[PDB]
Amino acid sequence: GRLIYTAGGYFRQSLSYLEAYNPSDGTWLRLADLQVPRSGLAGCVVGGLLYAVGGRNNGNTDSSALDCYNPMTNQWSPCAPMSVPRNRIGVGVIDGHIYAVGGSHGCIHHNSVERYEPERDEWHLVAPMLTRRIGVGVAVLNRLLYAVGGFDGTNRLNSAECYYPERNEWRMITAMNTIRSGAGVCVLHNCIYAAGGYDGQDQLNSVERYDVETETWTFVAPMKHRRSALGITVHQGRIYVLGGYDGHTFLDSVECYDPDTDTWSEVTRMTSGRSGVGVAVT
Ligand SMILES: CCOP(=O)(CC(=O)Nc1ccc(S(=O)(=O)N(CC(N)=O)c2ccc(N(CC(N)=O)S(=O)(=O)c3ccc(OC)cc3)c3ccccc23)cc1)OCC
Repeated sequence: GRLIYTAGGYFRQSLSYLEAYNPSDGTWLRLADLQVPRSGLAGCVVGGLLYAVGGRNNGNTDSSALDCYNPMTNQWSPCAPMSVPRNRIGVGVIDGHIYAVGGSHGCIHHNSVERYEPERDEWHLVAPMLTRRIGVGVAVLNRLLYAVGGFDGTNRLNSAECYYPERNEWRMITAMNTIRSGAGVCVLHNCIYAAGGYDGQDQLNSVERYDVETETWTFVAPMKHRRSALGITVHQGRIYVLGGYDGHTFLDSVECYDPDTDTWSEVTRMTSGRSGVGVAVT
């Protein structure tokens, strides 16, 4: 029985909350705070350890930090920092290694990507992306890392591209129907989902599914609450989006997508509304 973990976030200030949610019984656990409050970070899991990557402390400062959380010890532990601060970062995991994709340091918009080895507490740059991307969605599919949407410092993007680890190179893939920075991007039943985000003028509630075989993006059921900078994860075959910003409110709503019925239902509320959380399941 795995939990949904939500790290950090933002409401008025950068937060240090670490909370876990149980879809079996609707309960929320309060876990050990982060050492430094952060928003705009990303979460991931490797070997049953929770990792919190990048973001910003909002002195106000973009983070190159990597911190590890052990659910068994309920303790945070610092790791090797990344080569560069990465606010509004995307991450994915390939064979127990963490890819940090894009993000920002001040006005710098990264296209660089570095890879973390837990077994060595070491980071190494890999091939840079074709596009600078901050607020980028990241999904791992078929041992390929996909980087979806974001902002390149000039335009919001509907483009997407693909990293080939054995070849260490990136190719553009089919663009999305909608422009999206700060979307929720995950993988479910062999498709990439892109939920929400910001299209340049408003926060979106549309949801597109990328089907690899056909190389097409098709819309599916939209969310109840439009949102960007949302947390997202997959748990027992359904999608969960957590919090985010809808243009005026910092949401505490958690919506759950069932792909068998193509429905979104609100399933719980966070203990407080927040944006820019890092989210992971273990
Ligand atoms: C000028 C008229 O005023 P306005 O109301 C209209 C407006 O532009 N809304 C708006 C437009 C586009 C986006 S975004 O999601 O796409 N995005 C930009 C990007 N380039 O990626 C992002 C913005 C902020 C982030 N956060 C962490 C951080 N380190 O920043 S946060 O969650 O904690 C946050 C904090 C404050 C806030 O607002 C009060 C909203 C959110 C993001 C974190 C991850 C990914 C993308 C983020 C968000 C809001 O807002 C003025 C302040």
